[PDB]
Amino acid sequence: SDAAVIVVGAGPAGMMLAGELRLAGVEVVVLERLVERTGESRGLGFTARTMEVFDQRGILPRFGEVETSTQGHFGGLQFDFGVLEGAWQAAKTVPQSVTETHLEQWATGLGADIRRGHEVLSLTDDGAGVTVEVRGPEGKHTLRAAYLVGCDGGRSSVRKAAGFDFPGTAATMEMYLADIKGVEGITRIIVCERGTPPSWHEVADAWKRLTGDDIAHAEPVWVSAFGNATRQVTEYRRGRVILAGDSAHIHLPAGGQGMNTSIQDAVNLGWKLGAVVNGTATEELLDSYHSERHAVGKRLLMNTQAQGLLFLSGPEVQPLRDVLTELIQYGEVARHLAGMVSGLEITYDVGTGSHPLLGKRMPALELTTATRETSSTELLHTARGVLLDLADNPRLRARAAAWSDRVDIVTAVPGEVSATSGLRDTTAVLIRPDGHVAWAAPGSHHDLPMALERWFGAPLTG
Amino acid sequence: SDAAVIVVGAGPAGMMLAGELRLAGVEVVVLERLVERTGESRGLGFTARTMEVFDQRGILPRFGEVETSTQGHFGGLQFDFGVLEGAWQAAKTVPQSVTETHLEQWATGLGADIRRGHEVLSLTDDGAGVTVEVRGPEGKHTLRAAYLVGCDGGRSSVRKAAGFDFPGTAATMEMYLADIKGVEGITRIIVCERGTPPSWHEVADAWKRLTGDDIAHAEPVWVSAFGNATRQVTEYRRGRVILAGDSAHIHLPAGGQGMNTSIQDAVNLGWKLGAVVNGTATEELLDSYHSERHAVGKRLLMNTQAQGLLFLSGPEVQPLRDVLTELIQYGEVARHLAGMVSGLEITYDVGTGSHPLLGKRMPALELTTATRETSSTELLHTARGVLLDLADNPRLRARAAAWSDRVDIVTAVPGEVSATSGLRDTTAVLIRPDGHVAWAAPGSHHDLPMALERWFGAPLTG
Ligand SMILES: Cc1cc2nc3c(=O)[nH]c(=O)nc-3n(C[C@H](O)[C@H](O)[C@H](O)COP(=O)(O)OP(=O)(O)OC[C@H]3O[C@@H](n4cnc5c(N)ncnc54)[C@H](O)[C@@H]3O)c2cc1C
Ligand SMILES: Cc1cc2nc3c(=O)[nH]c(=O)nc-3n(C[C@H](O)[C@H](O)[C@H](O)COP(=O)(O)OP(=O)(O)OC[C@H]3O[C@@H](n4cnc5c(N)ncnc54)[C@H](O)[C@@H]3O)c2cc1C
Ligand SMILES: [Cl-]
Ligand SMILES: [Cl-]
Ligand SMILES: [Cl-]
Ligand SMILES: [Cl-]
Repeated sequence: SDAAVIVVGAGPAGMMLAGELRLAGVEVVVLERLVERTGESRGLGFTARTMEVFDQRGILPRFGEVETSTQGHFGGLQFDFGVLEGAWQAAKTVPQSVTETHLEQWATGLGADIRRGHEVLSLTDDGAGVTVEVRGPEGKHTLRAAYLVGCDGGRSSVRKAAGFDFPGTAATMEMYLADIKGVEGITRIIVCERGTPPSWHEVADAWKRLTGDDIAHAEPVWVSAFGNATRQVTEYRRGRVILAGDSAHIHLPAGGQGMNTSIQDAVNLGWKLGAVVNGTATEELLDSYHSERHAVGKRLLMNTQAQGLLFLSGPEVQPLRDVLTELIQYGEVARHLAGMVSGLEITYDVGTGSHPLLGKRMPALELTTATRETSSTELLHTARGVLLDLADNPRLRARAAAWSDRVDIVTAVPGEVSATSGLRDTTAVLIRPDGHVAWAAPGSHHDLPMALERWFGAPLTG
Repeated sequence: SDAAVIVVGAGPAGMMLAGELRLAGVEVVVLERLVERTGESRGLGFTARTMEVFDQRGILPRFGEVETSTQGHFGGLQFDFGVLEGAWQAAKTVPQSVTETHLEQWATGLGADIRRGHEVLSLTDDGAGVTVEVRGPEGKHTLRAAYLVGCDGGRSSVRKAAGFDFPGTAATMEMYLADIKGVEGITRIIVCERGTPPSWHEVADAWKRLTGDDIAHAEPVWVSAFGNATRQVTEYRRGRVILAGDSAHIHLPAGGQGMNTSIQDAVNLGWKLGAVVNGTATEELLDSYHSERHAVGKRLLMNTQAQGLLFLSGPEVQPLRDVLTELIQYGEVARHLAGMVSGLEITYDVGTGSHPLLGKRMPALELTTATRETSSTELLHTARGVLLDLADNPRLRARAAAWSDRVDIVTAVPGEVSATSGLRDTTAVLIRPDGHVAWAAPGSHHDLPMALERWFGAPLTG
């Protein structure tokens, strides 16, 4: 009947979060209404940043060999992401349900208590905790935790119940998709017909009219409908209730962004909520999940709507495609768009300074220490802070030592770095558990103890 | 009853063309149905390239002091054109009718025979000439010329009569504009209301609903309606019949492009048609007006429709504005868009080579010769070819001399040039009468006699 945190939903947000919470030592119970995984695999593949956030927790061997691609697009306009370092890491084909499967197995292995066939019906936040009414296999009962995170999808029960505001615009049309056998081991169709208002046969009629080709004879594996409703909560947290994934942001599924943003909500949240449970941090840390991820979510609605207009509008939008195509020929444009599609652009407010990596993801950096060959990616496996002492400076090691219960201080000779990476001439980096750079030397206005304090809390009492 | 060329229309296309034809020594008769200039001034200002094509004919003193601005925009998104060299030359406020007035006076001074209150009713092209039925002050009569150029506006009588194909898309909505006194020497309004189907009072109703402010009490100077019909002729010439201006391309009036493109159609055409009349060139030269200017016209429909979508669509297009705004922060994007709005981007196919100016406009270049201080702009005043011998190379002077009846060969020490201008390390430039670079050394694949031949025709018989 207890846990430190209750997570509602075992989609990719919920499973990632459960795992992250376990890495922070948190007792976590996940509540999922479905008895089994649906096996749909509506999304295909994942972004280079998602691949990186899997990698930094050692999750990748679970997938085996993964096909990658630099061939991306923005609203249908094709171009090469190769122009942006690290964009090569995008997984091309993995179905959503395989990804979910691995994250479930990962999080379960770490000790997450996942209760399937348990539906959350209602909830009460009373300042000291959250209590949920749940229907399980045994019928109605209650559970209680310090915190409750709604990872329960587009039509979130938690969002509805805790009184979150969810402004934005209602659905305007309807698309269709189908898993089908016959003509071209089943191939997918993408049915986006002109002017469909908000049986599988109608899905055929929508294909014969759009392309001229007849397919009313195909075996229907999966058939589904979806909108272009675009909404985001004004608050990611109301007291002891938190949201991550679709529960916080819905949009047209354009340019492969939803699962990726939701998994990455969970990666921002886990370590922060864990610090809070463990008592090493205050709710100030917790607020940075709202500000950081509301900002990201806002950008996701922009991204997907902008692509949707380019994809779904008639020939009237062609002059815009044409202009944008011309712009895409410029390196800076290509990279900007690749930055946005990949998620590699993501930059949190961590204070000012000239260091080009502040607030951005720490890119993969090879490291030789005194006792081992390792990498920044490797050192992130346990979801602790990582301070890289790149120029054998022992003063640095002593300034940070009061946070060494929470931050690994690593002295290493760094590998070769690219001009564009941001790592040239860098003598030190403080990396947050989610991989984001809190501070670097030289070129941070804020000092190292401020950064350590801001993300990890009070120093140890000597 | 005769002339070498008959021009139909004394809008800015017709007046510029008349002038250009006079500079080539051509007997030109302009036929204009209106008795006086309407005085509307629907367009305000003109582009930096228009300013340059006026400048290169010494037309500018007619305007006196002209206010210029680097503050431009693309579909409402404001930014600084200063990033592109020469974009500063955009005239900010001059009304269309002042500009027309000066071009009329300029062309009349050069000997253009302009017949006002003469309307073209019909025409016949019979392989050796064109004959028009015209109603004048004396009633119906006929005129004949070697060529006929329709510069007769959006609803072109010439285009209709000579059987030009005019594909594209019909008008979709309707806007309004008004010259008005009262609140804020009369100020203009811009009325673009949501969902108006294809009296001045309705123009007031369209202002009170759009802004919330009431103005049903204002004195109506000028009041007009216009569409977003977007069409372009597939042929700029059918035999001995030619089109320039709106007669060839109609579009939404977005981002100040129409008059500018039409004046510039006339600048491309005049010298070519003149060479043809004078017998120094063949109809091959004349075809390059079609190819060069159809291409430009096609780009104009793209430009204006793309801006219109950004201007006139609801909030649904805001994510696109936002993305585009972000892109505009990049120099290359800013310049590209400035290139397109200013017209400075315009580049004709003149053959290949590495020289960065091939086919582009020759930028203003100061020149010291043996007998005078001058400029490339100055040398273009008489609409002849100009070959700049920038490194005292007498072999060059002799290779071109067989075209010196048609091409001024000028030996000069060039002034300081910018890195981005395209003139660094350039030893020679062949400039066409419209200001476009046909050939330059080093870095042209084609040789100088080929270029001379292609634009000026047969060499002189020694
Ligand atoms: C056609 C289509 C294509 C897509 N393609 C892509 C793509 O290419 N790339 C991409 O990144 N994203 C894509 N998405 C979005 C993606 O599918 C993600 O699942 C979604 O964006 C985020 O998942 P989530 O974990 O937050 O929520 P969900 O995946 O919706 O999971 C929420 C879970 O909560 C459970 N639940 C709900 N209510 C309760 C309750 N009261 N009690 C207990 N449990 C509950 C549900 O059963 C569900 O399993 C696509 C979506 C669609 C429709
Ligand atoms: C509201 C508005 C704002 C605009 N703003 C701008 C702007 O900011 N910048 C810009 O560059 N452009 C702008 N334009 C376009 C611009 O007004 C130009 O005049 C047009 O783009 C090109 O002019 P033209 O000489 O080809 O034809 P026109 O100006 O239409 O002149 C054609 C002439 O032919 C005459 N004619 C027609 N039929 C016959 C016949 N049978 N016989 C004899 N004569 C005939 C007509 O009387 C007319 O004078 C705007 C247009 C509108 C409506
Ligand atoms: Cl998506
Ligand atoms: Cl090792
Ligand atoms: Cl225009
Ligand atoms: Cl002089």
